[PDB]
Amino acid sequence: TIKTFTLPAIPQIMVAPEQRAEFLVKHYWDNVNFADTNYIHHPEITEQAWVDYCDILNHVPLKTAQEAIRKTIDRTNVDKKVFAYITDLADKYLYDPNSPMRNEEFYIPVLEAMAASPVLEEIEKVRPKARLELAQKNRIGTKAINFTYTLASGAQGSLYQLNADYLLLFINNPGCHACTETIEGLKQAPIISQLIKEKKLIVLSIYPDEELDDWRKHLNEFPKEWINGYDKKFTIKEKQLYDLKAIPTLYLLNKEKTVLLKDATTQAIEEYLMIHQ
Repeated sequence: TIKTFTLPAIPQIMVAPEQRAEFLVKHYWDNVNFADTNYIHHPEITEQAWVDYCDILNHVPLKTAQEAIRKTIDRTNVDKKVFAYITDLADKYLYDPNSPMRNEEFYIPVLEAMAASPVLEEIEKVRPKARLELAQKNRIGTKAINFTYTLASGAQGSLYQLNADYLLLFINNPGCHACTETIEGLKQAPIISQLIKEKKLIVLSIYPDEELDDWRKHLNEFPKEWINGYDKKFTIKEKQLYDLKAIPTLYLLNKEKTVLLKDATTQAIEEYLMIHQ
């Protein structure tokens, strides 16, 4: 009964779903030899094993998942080519904006393991250390980075000068079809319209790029009920105040501007507001 990849056997005495989910995460890679040739001769099997691992990490407390992810990457230090392959899979599924499995809280322990890796050369640590620094900015549970926005009239304001129980930050681009889809998704969510009316929610749309003319002609697409601004000196982009690898991107902030949801879907924001209000 010899196979390429084998899962550890969960004992029958472990009845509690919590314990079962925890056992599966902790022992997931126990029957794998990270010094082996399973990255060349069998990448279809190995990548599917990685995909299934990212899925089971959602069923345990975040700290348990982060500890397990770190231990798994540390184990791959036995072979530089395996470390490179597994950390590349972590980027592809947990970092890439096009991945539906993207999760910055699972990618941060991967970046921490890379910055502490004895198999990486100093030049190879430049990109994970830079991604780790940027992932700290507007991290969930931390205060959002303040910035100045400019309105169509030329009037200026700052993020922290806005007063509401909730702030929905929408980083956008003009002409962008995915941006139009997001505007429609926000307009079609009844809780958004209700909390804007109750003055409980402010929607701040921010254009961070330099095509200011294209923004002025597509400004009619944004509802008048939102605060629609641009970055006059392109400070967000120049100083990397916000991670702009995915545009559009949505943030939900609380009263004190603490990040509640980072790079969230319209459905995630809508459900969050429906539950909390």
